[PDB]
Amino acid sequence: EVETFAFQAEIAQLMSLIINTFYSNKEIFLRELISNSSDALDKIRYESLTDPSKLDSGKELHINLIPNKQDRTLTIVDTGIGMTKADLINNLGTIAKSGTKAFMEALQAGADISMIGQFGVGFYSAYLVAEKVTVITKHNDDEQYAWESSAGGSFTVRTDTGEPMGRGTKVILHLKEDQTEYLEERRIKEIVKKHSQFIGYPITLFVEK
Ligand SMILES: CNCc1ccc(Oc2ccccn2)cc1
Repeated sequence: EVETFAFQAEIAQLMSLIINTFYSNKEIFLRELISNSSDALDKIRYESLTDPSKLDSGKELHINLIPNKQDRTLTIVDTGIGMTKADLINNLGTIAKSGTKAFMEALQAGADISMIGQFGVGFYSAYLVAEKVTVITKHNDDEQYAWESSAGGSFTVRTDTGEPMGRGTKVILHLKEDQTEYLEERRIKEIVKKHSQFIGYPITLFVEK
C-alpha cells in the first residue's frame, strides 16, 4: 500500500529553487543533514532524561555516513527520536511553509542558499546532490515508514518492509550522476571536518570493499 501526496505549493517552489538555481557550493547538504541528525538525537536524549524507557528501542546515540558506489547512494543514519507517519507528512517534522517564506525573504535581502538551515528546511538541501531521496524512520510511538520523492511535486509514504531500525532516521541520497564526489572517503572526511568537527555525537564514516 503506497500513498502519494502533493507537496504544498510553497515546498514545491523551495525544491524547484534548490534544483534549478546555479549554486556551486553544494557540499553544505551534508552539514545540514548532520545538523538535522544532531537535532533529532538531542530530542530523544532530552525525553530520556525523565523517562529512561524511551531508550528501550536503542541506547546508542550516533550518526553513521554510509557511501555505496555500486548503488550510487550516500546514506546518513542516526538513532534520534525518529518521525511518526504524521510527521513524515507535514514536511518531515518541519515548519516548512513558514520556514520557506522566511528563507525566501532572506534570499531577496542578500542571503545565499547556504543559509537554508537557519530557516528549518535544511533537509531539502539534499536535492542539491540527489535526484531521489528516501527517508526510512522509526519513532517510539509509531511503526517504521518510508518516505520518498524525486521532487516533481509529489512524495510517497508506505510502511517499510525493510530492515527494522529500532529507532531513528535513515536518509538515503540517490546521487545525481555528476555528484559522485560525495561517495569518496577523502571528500566526505573533508566536509565533515570543515562543517561538523564539533558535533556532539560520534560520526562514523563507513568504508567500502
Ligand atoms: C548547530 N548545532 C549543531 C552543531 C554542533 C556542532 C557543530 O560543529 C561544528 C564544527 C565545525 C564548525 C562549526 N561547528 C556543528 C553543528
